[PDB]
Amino acid sequence: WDTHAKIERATLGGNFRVPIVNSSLVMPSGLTLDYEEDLLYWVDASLQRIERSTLTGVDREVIVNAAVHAFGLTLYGQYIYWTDLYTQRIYRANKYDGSGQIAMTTNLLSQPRGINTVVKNQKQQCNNPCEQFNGGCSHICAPGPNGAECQCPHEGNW
Amino acid sequence: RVVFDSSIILTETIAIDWVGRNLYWTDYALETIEVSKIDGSHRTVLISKNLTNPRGLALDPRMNEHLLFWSDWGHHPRIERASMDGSMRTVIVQDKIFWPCGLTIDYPNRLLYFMDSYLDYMDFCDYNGHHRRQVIASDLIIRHPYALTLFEDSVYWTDRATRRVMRANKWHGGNQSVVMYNIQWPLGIVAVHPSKQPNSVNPCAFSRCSHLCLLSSQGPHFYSCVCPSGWSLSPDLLNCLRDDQPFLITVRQHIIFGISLNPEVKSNDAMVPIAGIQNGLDVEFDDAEQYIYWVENPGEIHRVKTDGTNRTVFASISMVGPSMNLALDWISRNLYSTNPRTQSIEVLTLHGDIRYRKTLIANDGTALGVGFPIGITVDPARGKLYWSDQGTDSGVPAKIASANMDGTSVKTLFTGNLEHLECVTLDIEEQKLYWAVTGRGVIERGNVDGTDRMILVHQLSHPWGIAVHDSFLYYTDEQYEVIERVDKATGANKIVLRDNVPNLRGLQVYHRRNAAESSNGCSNNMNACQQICLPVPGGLFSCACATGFKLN
Amino acid sequence: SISMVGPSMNLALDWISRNLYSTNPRTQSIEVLTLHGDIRYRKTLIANDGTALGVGFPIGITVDPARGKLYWSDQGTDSGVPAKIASANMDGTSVKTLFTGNLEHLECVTLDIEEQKLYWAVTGRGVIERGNVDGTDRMILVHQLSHPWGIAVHDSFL
Amino acid sequence: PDNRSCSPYNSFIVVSMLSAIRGFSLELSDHSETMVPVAGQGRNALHVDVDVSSGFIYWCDFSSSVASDNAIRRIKPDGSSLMNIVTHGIGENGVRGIAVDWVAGNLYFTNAFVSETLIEVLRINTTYRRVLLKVTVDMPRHIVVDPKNRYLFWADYGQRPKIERSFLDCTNRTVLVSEGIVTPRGLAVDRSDGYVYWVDDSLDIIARIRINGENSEVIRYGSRYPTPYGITVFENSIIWVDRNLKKIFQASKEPENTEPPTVIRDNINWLRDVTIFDKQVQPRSPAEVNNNPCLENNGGCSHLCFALPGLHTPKCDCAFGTLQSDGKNCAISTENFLIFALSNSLRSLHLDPENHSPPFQTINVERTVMSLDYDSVSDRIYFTQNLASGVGQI
Ligand SMILES: *[C@@H]1O[C@H](CO)[C@@H](O[C@@H]2O[C@H](CO)[C@@H](O[C@@H]3O[C@H](CO)[C@@H](O)[C@H](O)[C@@H]3O)[C@H](O)[C@H]2NC(C)=O)[C@H](O)[C@H]1NC(C)=O
Ligand SMILES: *[C@@H]1O[C@H](CO)[C@@H](O)[C@H](O)[C@H]1NC(C)=O
Ligand SMILES: *[C@@H]1O[C@H](CO)[C@@H](O)[C@H](O)[C@H]1NC(C)=O
Ligand SMILES: *[C@@H]1O[C@H](CO)[C@@H](O)[C@H](O)[C@H]1NC(C)=O
Ligand SMILES: *[C@@H]1O[C@H](CO)[C@@H](O)[C@H](O)[C@H]1NC(C)=O
Repeated sequence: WDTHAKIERATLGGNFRVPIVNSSLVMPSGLTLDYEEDLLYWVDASLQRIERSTLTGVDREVIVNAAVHAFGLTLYGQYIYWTDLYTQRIYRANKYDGSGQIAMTTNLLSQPRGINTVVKNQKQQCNNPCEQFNGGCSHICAPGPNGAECQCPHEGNW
Repeated sequence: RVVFDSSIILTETIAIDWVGRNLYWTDYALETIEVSKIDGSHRTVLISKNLTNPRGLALDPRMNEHLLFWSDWGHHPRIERASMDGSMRTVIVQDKIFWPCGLTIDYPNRLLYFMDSYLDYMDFCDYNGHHRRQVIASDLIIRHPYALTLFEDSVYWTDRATRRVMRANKWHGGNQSVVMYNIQWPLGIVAVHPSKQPNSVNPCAFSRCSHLCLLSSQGPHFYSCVCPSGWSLSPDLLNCLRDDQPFLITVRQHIIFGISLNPEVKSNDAMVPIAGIQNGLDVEFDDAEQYIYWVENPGEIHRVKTDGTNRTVFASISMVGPSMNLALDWISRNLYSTNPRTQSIEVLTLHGDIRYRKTLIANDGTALGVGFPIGITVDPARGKLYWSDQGTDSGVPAKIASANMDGTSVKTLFTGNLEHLECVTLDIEEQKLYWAVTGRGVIERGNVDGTDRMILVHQLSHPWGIAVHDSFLYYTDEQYEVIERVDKATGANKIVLRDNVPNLRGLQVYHRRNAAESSNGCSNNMNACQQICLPVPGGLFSCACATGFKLN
Repeated sequence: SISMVGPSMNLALDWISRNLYSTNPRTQSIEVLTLHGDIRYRKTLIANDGTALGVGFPIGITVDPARGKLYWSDQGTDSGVPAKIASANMDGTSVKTLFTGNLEHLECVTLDIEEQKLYWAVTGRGVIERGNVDGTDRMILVHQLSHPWGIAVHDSFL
Repeated sequence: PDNRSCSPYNSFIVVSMLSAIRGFSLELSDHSETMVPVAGQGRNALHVDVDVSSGFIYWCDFSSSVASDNAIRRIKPDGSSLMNIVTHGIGENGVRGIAVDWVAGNLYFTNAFVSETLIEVLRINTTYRRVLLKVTVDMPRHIVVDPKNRYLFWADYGQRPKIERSFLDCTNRTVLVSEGIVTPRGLAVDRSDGYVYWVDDSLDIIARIRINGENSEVIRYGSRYPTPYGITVFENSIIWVDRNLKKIFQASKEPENTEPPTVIRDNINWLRDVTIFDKQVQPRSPAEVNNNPCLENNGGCSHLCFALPGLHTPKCDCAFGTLQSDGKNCAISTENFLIFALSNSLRSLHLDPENHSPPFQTINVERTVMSLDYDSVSDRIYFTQNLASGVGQI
């Protein structure tokens, strides 16, 4: 949320802190990831728009153009769900384009802050390299890309 | 410059018939679609029935269509089409409509575009409504659209909620754009371009219509003549002759209407209805000049002709002073008024240019004065003035008193059982007085000599206005919200002229003054008095002088 | 208090049966309250039942505990109840209109038990009239008054 | 009858004029107040319904200015036990109708928002509360319940006004009256004869219609009856309040009668609604209610019991979660759903818009929470409750 807001991406161990998107972003919020399609979705309250992008950030499409203080966001199935601070309700739209912008709930009494999906069903399962003897780590282990990535306590110098 | 001198209010939309050189508009206050020439010569209610909240208008004056469209967002919202003469009224679209705020026409394609401010869509359909397509739907771009515009392949609509005019494609709404960002109230929008108005042959250019010519979908002439309010079309169908039948001048709060005395006609267009008034209480009419006098706050009297022309402030409190109720002497050209602040009865001279007003009867402390006059009526021929007073606790009792029209020889005709006494009217033909007692909820009757007091009508909640014409007694009850007619002899045959009319008030029948009995002392001796002439019983005229001056 | 007993405007106390008769301004009705005992019981005796024998706007109320008669003055209402000096039994039954007419701005009414006569003040006429408890012998006792408010009769004096 | 003893009133009409709720005896010669009037600050009683068996009088308060005044309350006739039944979730337009199912102990009310209306049901003396219906085009405002016939009638005076009949769970919606009705301000059900009376102040008409459509006849009409605002049917008479006339009339309920109405009270201002408080109009014997399954133990349902016509078994619903295979117990939904964090609570929403029952009951949390993450393994939802501006907490 600092000046020139960036979508900073790295591994679970933070190996390569590369900002995916840094232009045309004021107050990013509600980051969501299209696991099935490998896409990055987010909203910006100041921009009042919902945009999607590739994991690298080459592509950038504004899924939803009209919104009122859209703050939260989540994705599931072929639909994308977000919350508005102004109207105080949860909407829904098609993740591909956003054609079916309807209201999922009435005018909630307070402002809905964050919306998430409870995947009771199988989530993004992936064999954990950290399972085997903490992934060859004497300390904390973070399963990043291409094998485990060991982590160390921040309190001590390691 | 302003097209209409009269204050036509709540004109939600305006549509211009360039082919016919006519102006169409919808009056929300009157809930009617009114049409007039572009200058404003003859304004006429085109559609009145089955119309509650007409917002959004459209015209297709091209020779092959001559059609009219409007959208109503009241009870059972719909979009209707009728020929520009007012005939052939059909409801083209009545489904999936909640608040049809906007409406426009694409003349080349023959598609009419409309929007809903509640369902938040922008659809278009053919003239018959058979083929319907959605341009923008289930989109947060449209939140509270009001007006629409269509230049070429671009649709521009104004949203009151977002305070920004927006543009997109007129077939799929993809190229969304923001023409303007911050508008306090965008409301209507019009695309000014000659292509928007296709030129066509005007049949009305060579018509023989006397007052108004309007394009009609019906052939072979494809036009029809229209009559202004209060006029009747001759069978020749090209000349309109003025109607002369009397009608009830029903006065309500914020509006005054003209209701035809025939109960069959349910159209409130016996005259051009006055609008924009504040707390209208009573009304008087000048038959000879076709004027209508009414009093609105603060204590000020306005006049307008029966055709909605020359609406001015006849007399102000600055020059004339406050006035509440009126009673016009059509013979001697004197307007008798009741002063609320001073609690007195006055007279104002209509004749001449200078307005002279004097106080005739004032509260002198005796029981024969005026305590709190509510209704006043006059008989110019006999030179008698009759008024109703609610009385005061100072000693003046609630009474129906009488006096000569010069303020002399007062007497108490009737008294007792006059609680909450309302306005009193006089039947000149029978010399009987009709007054409404709210406290008893009755309409009583008595002679002008204080004899033969009878209860004409029973079981009323809050009767307000009384008018007697021919053999019928017309009265209005505020709580019942009804205008009812009974026989003035016995009050038996009750007929409901209007019902569910909120904020009813007093009324007077707009009858033709008896030309035979049209002479008194002042009429026979005009210019005898320097400032004010007042008729007195016996054909004798008594000169009086205005406030601040004394008779020599 | 209004919390337990409810609103009351004018009073008339029965010193024999320990009952306090009141006039309710909000409900436009005549009530009675039990002074005797610890618990306060109040009931509405006469209410505006739509007939001309109800209570429209009672201003003054007086009681005669010995004869079991209740006399009150009502300014009436535009609904149909006329300005009257009515009478009833002290249980709220057998109402009747003793006097009517010329009672504009009718003020409080007092009862002279010794002579069984009613004294009331009519502000509108500016007089203090007198009549019997049986609706007979109505006479004007005092003339030329501006706004007479209270009336009390003791011994031979008014 | 002994002329010495005192007993509480058992049969009277409760009028609901906006300032205060007062009761009157049906006997015209009796002028006593049949209940302790309910008045006070912020009293705006739109409608009143009564539960005779439990001896309670419900009403819906509405106040545009103050949100805390909008509530559904109840009190006994002696004015002793006052408790706010419903205070949270009330829309911007407030509760616009109350129907009390004395047989099943379910309170139906029409929550009204700016642009939508919810026909909710609450099981009395519990916390279960379910939104039976969520509608936008229609505007159900006043609602009345007929447990004996297992029907639920409401009135709509919005665009396309109508009177609708539905099952006790609002499923089989049918339009009883769609024409000749403009502003059905007030609705009542004749329990004995299976008629649905209503008053329309816009058309100045008092009419009735049998529950299964069919006969539709006008009881009263004309220039009189300018604004009937609320009606109730007792024995062979209808009691209705007229706002303009300030009177509580009473007339024979059967049509074609011409006798003038009897006036119970006069000069009362701001009349809104009237209902009858009598044991006759709310029978509870099993034979009287056509063997309503929800009569006993809430029909065995854990959350909510609804008696549908024909189905002798008590259909059970869930205020939250889903109904299990047993048909009488509710557990957490096993399908994927949304979780969203409101300022003071964490809630859940099904993916299907039609299903309104939350996957799990709302959990109230600290002053402010700004994110949600759920760990199925441990069946817990992480949330960053920001207790104060500076006091953050996971
Ligand atoms: C919700 O809880 C309230 C309070 O407990 C219940 O009110 C109670 O209802 C019962 C049954 O109607 C009442 O019993 C009755 O008492 C009267 C005398 O007061 C008696 O004549 C009857 O035969 C019967 O025994 C009880 O008094 C009443 N108590 C209060 C405080 O009102 C209400 O019924 C409960 N409702 C539900 C949905 O469970
Ligand atoms: C993490 O914390 C747990 C509990 O204190 C401890 O058993 C464990 O060794 C720590 N480190 C790792 C690598 O899990
Ligand atoms: C208005 O509606 C009534 C009732 O449907 C109908 O009889 C009448 O013909 C309609 N008039 C117009 C002008 O549509
Ligand atoms: C307008 O919309 C069309 C159809 O979606 C699209 O092909 C075109 O690129 C858009 N152009 C603009 C200016 O957005
Ligand atoms: C539901 O309503 C329809 C009429 O709309 C009716 O035919 C049907 O029988 C009802 N439900 C039942 C009881 O099957």
